[PDB]
Amino acid sequence: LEKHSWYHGPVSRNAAEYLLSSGINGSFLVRESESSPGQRSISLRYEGRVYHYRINTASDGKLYVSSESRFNTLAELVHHHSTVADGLITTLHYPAPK
Amino acid sequence: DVPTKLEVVAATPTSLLISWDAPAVTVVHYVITYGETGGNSPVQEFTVPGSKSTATISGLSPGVDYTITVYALLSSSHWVYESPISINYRT
Repeated sequence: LEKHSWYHGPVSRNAAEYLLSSGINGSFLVRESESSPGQRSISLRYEGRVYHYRINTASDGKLYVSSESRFNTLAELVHHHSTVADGLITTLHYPAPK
Repeated sequence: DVPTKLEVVAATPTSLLISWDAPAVTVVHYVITYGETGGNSPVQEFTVPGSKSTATISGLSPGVDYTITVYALLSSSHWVYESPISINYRT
């Protein structure tokens, strides 16, 4: 859903690291693979470092980063992870510039 | 030299977004504690980098009065933090 400020669409692991390079703790983006669109990941800045998390899909189709917290839509998953880290190194707050 | 303006920016039923104004001088890091006001229960401790002026707190219990305290560490050579700044918040 490229309408969201945090959804960057087809961007690479390496480009994500450049896009986050001047961010702070909690700067993040969600990205798609540029070869296989459908593999989506979260890249998240924390203390100078960028962490990458594959967004997994469950049997019933729900999206999750942690088994215990699964959502119908990607916006719901991001919104949840803005209030509880729940598996991530920190909470999601500041979209990387596009 | 103390941090100021500690507040709850926003709250869900179980988590809080807090902020404060940093002292003008270098802060090495912050220690933030939270636990029940007057509660004879374990106060939780966590840390925040000296360049941050916000944090989140999660896994809170509904209907509890929490005391939230920020200690700024202003020195690398001795580990005595500043005077605590405190607020109360009822979930």
